[PDB]
Amino acid sequence: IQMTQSPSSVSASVGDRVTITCSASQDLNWYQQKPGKAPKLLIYHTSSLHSGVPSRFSGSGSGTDFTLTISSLQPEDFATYYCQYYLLTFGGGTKLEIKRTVAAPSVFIFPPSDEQLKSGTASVVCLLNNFYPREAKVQWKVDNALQSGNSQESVTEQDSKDSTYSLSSTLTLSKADYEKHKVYACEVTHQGLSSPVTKSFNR
Amino acid sequence: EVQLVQSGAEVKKPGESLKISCKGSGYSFTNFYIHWVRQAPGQRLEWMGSIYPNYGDTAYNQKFKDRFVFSLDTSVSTAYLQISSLKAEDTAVYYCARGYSYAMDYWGQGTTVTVSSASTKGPSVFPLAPCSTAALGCLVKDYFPEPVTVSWNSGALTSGVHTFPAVLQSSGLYSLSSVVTVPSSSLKTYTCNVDHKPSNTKVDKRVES
Amino acid sequence: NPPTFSPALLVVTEGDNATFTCSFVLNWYRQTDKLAAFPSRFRVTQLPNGRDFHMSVVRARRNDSGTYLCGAIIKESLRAELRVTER
Repeated sequence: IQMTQSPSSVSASVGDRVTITCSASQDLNWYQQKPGKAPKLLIYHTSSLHSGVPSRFSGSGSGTDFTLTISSLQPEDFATYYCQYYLLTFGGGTKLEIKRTVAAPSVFIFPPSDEQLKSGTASVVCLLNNFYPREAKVQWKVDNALQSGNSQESVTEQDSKDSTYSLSSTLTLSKADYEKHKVYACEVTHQGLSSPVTKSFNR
Repeated sequence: EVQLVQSGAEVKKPGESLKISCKGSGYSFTNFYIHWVRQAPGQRLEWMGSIYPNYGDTAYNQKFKDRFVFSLDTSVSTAYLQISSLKAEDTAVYYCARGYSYAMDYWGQGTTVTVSSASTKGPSVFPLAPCSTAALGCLVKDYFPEPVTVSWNSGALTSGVHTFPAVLQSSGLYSLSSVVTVPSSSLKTYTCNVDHKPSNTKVDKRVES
Repeated sequence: NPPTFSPALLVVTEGDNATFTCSFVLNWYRQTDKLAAFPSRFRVTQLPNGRDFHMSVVRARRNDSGTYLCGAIIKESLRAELRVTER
């Protein structure tokens, strides 16, 4: 009773055919969920379409393998899809994103403000703007010392206009430790970049 | 016509109790199962359990056994999810769903549950500015609880604006950043409008390059 | 718009009638095995509104326990469970 949903993420264009698979180890339902919204039932009994589901969604099953197929992608179909079997159990989920060309991120760094420094805390922000694919890595360095555990980041949803992602990382230090160092930098690695890009400033 | 409406967001302390309501309309409430699903922030869906409005048939995922309890109100057509001995790991979005023993065909809009030791705190808005594309923004730091709305120039500026999802810091407070990319030649005033309803905090921050 | 089969769970005692409702040729199924059709112990009755149909099991037996559904021809409904407890 162990199901594996593959792949973890799919990138495709409007009009393509996408196949999502859920395979067991030894009927199935399919659900669709958009960011910040409740899931919707798509397929039940492996291949029956729920009320209101367009016919471009179809499911099939042969023993231990089950597939969800979307024949011609529409703009409304980009979301996360879950398979569910029966105790009920959902699969790992499959995020369907929009395909586009590789775009390197535009990197910016922001020093802490004088107003925040007067409160006793220093936050340093590194912006990665409009990149694709979503895989990106940010490394904070303070006087060539790699920082870990003192930074947090978040990524926006895929943009509705250019289908890119943006990332914002925040490095937070105390005012005392911030004043004892000079060079603050974030190094960005992305397959759209020829080499790791570093943006820095001097305190 | 088939609607499941859930109660509003819940902000509780570790160790308190809460009961989410789930009222179904447009169908005979006594003829369908009520399932409960939990989705932690940025995670997958996980089935918590189900309960039937008759005969006392309940099913529980072994992880949500003795600390999560399902209740029902047939004459008013309302389902209940009560959670006692609240813990910080219970912060998630909880869905109630109409359905059968094996499927969930109609879902409620969901209820966001936040459990933290932090209290209602207004945010501090700090500028994000450098020392031919330029970038500036605002840092909305240390507020509780969610959410915060951010606009630029009273909403007139929307293109190139990125408002990032908030992160939960180790102190139990949230932190958010919102940026905008403009031509370097335009540096011509940019002001972020931050609104935090639970703290009654409204801030307009001019970002100077 | 497939039909809707309810109640999702019906528990009756042996001897009484087990009545389901199918809302939408309409076929009553229990693989699927056809029980009755609109237009033995399995009878289908159309309700006054014409859109709902009573699917009753007259004098339900213990072995009638199982999963049931209705289909319109072949769009099927969800599966409801019937339990017949001993007496």
